[PDB]
Amino acid sequence: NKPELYEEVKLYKNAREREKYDNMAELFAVVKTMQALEKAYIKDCVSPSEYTAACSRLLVQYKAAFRQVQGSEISSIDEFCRKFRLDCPLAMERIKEDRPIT
Amino acid sequence: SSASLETLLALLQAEGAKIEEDTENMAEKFLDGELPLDSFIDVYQSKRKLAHMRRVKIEKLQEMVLK
Amino acid sequence: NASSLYGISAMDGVPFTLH
Amino acid sequence: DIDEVIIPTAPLYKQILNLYAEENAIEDTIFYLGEALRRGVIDLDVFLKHVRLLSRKQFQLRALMQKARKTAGLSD
Repeated sequence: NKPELYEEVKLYKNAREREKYDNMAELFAVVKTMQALEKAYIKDCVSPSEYTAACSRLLVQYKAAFRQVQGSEISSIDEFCRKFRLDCPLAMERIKEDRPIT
Repeated sequence: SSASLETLLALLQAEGAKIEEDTENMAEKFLDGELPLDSFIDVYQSKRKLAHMRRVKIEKLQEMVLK
Repeated sequence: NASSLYGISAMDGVPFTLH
Repeated sequence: DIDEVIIPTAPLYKQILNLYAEENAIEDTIFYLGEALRRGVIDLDVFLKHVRLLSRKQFQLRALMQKARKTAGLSD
């Protein structure tokens, strides 16, 4: 018989693995939030002032979030985005220029 | 009990169609400002899950009957 | 296909049974 | 319950089906929050907070789904 089909899989097995996935979850959520902000600004539903203050803060949160994740197995944000199939080209461009689109 | 597979499939497709229209009706009511947000997020999420469960089961039962 | 967001094709090898 | 008439064949396939549906349900939710901001029914700050919280949940489901699919011998 096949035994591994009858027990549910867990994401983490120890304190260090949980810590890692906590930090990766935050990176992933910061990038996708940046992406939704860029999209909203394209669609013209946020003021340039509201947009700039929110995007500056996300970029500061982004740079900390990635520093916390960067290490032996994840060296760059493109490698992280590929590992977890996170396609956010607008977020990626804001990160590249490290400044709001304004 | 003894419903045909095509009868069961009609039921399940009908149950998928109800939840899709339910969640679609919820969605425009919320885009119309007619529905508060923290109401929407929990219930719409929970209903969208069941809608996707049913899309999958419909596809599996359809291939059983060999379309 | 492995990504859930790319559609129900992600469930292609998942076995189902009747009851 | 009509939901119970056709089901996955083992607990792990059930987990995989639940992860598939939950992740999609979150994308649906995020999409209409973006549509609600464009219509002006929510403001920017409540928008970015829920998208953040929902995207954090979707990562955990996505990372889990990778582990579950590999444990079951499915493509990854």
